[PDB]
Amino acid sequence: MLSVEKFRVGERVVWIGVIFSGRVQGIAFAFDRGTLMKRIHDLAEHLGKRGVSISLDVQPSDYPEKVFKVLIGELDNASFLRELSFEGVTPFEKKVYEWLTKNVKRGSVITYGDLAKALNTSPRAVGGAMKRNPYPIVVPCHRVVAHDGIGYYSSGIEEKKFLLEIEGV
Repeated sequence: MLSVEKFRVGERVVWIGVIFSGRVQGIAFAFDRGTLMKRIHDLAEHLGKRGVSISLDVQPSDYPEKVFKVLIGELDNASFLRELSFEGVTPFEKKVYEWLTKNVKRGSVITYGDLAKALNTSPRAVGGAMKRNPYPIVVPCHRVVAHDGIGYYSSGIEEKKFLLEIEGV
């Protein structure tokens, strides 16, 4: 199932889409509904290639609002972990996502290199996992930056900057 909702943050508008079936399967966000739908489709295609069964029929749910509460800091990232299904996520990816969520706090950042060192892995493996994160916002991959710049983000540089700004970075 899919739930889509628009939220206002001052003069900006943020659209949040949540794919779910029992527990959360995927999350996407954007500043306009058309972009949101393209990201939802890209995410469904990726999860479907990993064997996850997805239905995009639109249904009401409180998931979008819960995700918005994490975004604005009303709910901490780690408290949302129990809502995630981890369907289509490899054991390695899950390990990275959980460490990041429990240890990289709101208001702070970490470089790809430092995250890799903390998990005994390579910066390229961590980069691959961040690109594939099906749970943006809640699994805070926007807090992972380059040592000399903002770094990449699968959902847009402006989106990454917006999230960092909101968190006080």
